[PDB]
Amino acid sequence: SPGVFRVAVSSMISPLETMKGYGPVLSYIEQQTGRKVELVQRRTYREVNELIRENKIDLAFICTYSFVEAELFGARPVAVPQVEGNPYYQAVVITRRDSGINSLEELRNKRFAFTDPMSFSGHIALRGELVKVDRTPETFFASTFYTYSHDNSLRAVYDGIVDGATIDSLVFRSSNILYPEIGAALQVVHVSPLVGAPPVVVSPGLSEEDYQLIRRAFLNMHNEPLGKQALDTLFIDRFVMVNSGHYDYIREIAGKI
Repeated sequence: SPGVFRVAVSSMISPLETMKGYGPVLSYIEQQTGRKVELVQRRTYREVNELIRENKIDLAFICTYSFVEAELFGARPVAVPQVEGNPYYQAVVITRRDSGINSLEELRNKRFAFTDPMSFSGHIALRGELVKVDRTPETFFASTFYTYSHDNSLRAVYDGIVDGATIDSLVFRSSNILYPEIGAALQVVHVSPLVGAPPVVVSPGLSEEDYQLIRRAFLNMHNEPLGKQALDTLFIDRFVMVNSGHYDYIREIAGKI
């Protein structure tokens, strides 16, 4: 009798390994709710946000900028991940060490990779920064491309297809371990201000009781056997309460457009 519980995620973070990564947390949500869980994947964060707006899903793992837009149509924050190292989050701008392009400023009239249009670390951080010099990516760079992948943006800089890219600090860190030939060739030439971890949200339609039940389940996940397995599989220490202030920098550059 309980209705299906739908969880939306981006298909482009871990191609071919998304159900592999999320499977245990979907099983945890089934244990805590008694509802069958369906994983809903989309290539773009615009598509995921429209599913949230239309109440076509219950819960979504969205990126930070997606969250700023989603809150304005009544998406409610559940919790934020705390990752091993209890890290901080920023956009890093990367070039090749051998490019002779040693600053964000020197990428004027150069080729640049973004990820998703609705990504902070993959797009909006750079668009926001360029307002300071009365420019947009289109009027600052020779050309831009949306790769829809932090890893593919990284690869495009490595292969000399673009001169620079903006990507997630955590993805750069993780990629430098996995791919050391690529790591060795790349340099961070600019870092953005710090912002909060990407929040988990529920759709505006979900009941107050369902919201409270799911929030409790996330905030208590690290104390449950199935929850610990879910956290280990996503390489997350635990989920903690959202601090709205952590996204105020994103809200401010969003307003300057």
